[PDB]
Amino acid sequence: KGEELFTGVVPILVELDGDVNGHKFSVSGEGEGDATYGKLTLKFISTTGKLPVPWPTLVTTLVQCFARYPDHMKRHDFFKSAMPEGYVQERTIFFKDDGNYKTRAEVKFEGDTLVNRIELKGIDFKEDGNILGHKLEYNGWCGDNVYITADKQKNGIKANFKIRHNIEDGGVQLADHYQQNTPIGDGPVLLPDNHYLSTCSKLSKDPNEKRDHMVFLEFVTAAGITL
Repeated sequence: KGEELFTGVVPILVELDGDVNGHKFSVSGEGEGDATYGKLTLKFISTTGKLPVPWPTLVTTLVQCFARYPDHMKRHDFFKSAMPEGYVQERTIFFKDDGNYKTRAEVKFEGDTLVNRIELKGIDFKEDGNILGHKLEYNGWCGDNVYITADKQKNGIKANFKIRHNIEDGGVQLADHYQQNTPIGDGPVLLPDNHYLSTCSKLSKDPNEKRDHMVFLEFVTAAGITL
């Protein structure tokens, strides 16, 4: 049972190779996840200089297998059921009146470490916009809930949710997320009934870190199934 792999605290490593408007960047992340509490503590750094995009826009791209599914919902945890072989998480993130991210990630166990290896490609972004212009507040947020649906054709799931990035001088930058997860292995996975993940994140800085970075705390919990 892939859920048995998450009983305690599990170390995490994240790798992101990015390309926004032809400008490349790389982020390395590490930390740990505690699925019993749906808690994630992660630190991310840029290894290629100041990022061309704001950190909050990469939060969702940079491990839903660490969501806490209550006992009455554990039948619907596709993410852990696909472990240790893992799953492929793909997204298209449409930033309103701006460009879009297209991400492909592999979330799997490499030893005793849960690894998230990401390729990201962004196009059609505006220099005088909120993303390339770095006009987004540096702060976490809650929601919108990650609404998950079963995709029996792909033996996986799909998810849809909107992100509302606070704009520094008032306003919000909408980011429409469309998601699809498919297992890497051939083992039987859990296809869930409709439900959602509730997410609240906290972004902060390390006073001793000199590279462009993001200290990240997150709680993710599953809900939406009655009784």
